[PDB]
Amino acid sequence: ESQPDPTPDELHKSSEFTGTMGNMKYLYDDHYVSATKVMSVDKFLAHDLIYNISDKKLKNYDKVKTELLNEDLAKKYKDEVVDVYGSNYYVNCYFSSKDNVGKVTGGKTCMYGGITKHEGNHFDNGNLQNVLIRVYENKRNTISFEVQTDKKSVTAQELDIKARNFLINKKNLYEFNSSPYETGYIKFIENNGNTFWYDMMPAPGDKFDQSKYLMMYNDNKTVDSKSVKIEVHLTTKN
Ligand SMILES: [Zn+2]
Repeated sequence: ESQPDPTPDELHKSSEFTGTMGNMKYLYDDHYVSATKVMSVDKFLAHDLIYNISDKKLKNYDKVKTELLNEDLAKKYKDEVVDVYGSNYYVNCYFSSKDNVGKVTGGKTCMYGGITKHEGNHFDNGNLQNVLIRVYENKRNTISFEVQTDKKSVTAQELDIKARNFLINKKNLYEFNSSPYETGYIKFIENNGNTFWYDMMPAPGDKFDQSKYLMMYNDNKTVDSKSVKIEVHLTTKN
């Protein structure tokens, strides 16, 4: 059911990552795909969905492929009108898409999960929900800040992205060469008592695989924005 807290020895240490921390920072520093009321237009593999989504800013892509945990999830959202929000990558992003006139199999950008039904998923009076993030540095709550979302059921991915974007800016969570923190995990606590956490640091070694890291979001896990509680736990060292 609930996921047990990290054992001391299982959390990734920034000390053991000899690659460039900027590759991790890239995924969260004002970086995300956002789309409203779209419907998939194609598939590549059985568990993914392809959408016609182009970025106004920079014009880096016109097609987005999102991979889900399995075929049932893909099937569930295939013909649904959804909203999209997630962290995209280009390295090792593959797909032969159903490209309209202007393009030919436009394999532009990739991501995982990040899908929520549009209909009935928004607050009345067009209000935004504020979600509080409490951050602990070396076991002490140093700061707390709020992120906002207009979705009632929001992906954990969306809140994680917003939380890290703020921390990168205010706490230098990730820098180009390294990070001022040794370990770090973001923990979600749901209203029914269920808990889960994501390790915020890259796996040991000299290489960082963006697609491998973001794959954790393929479960398309959603939480109730009005009741979730989020805690960021960081230890200093680096
Ligand atoms: Zn919507």
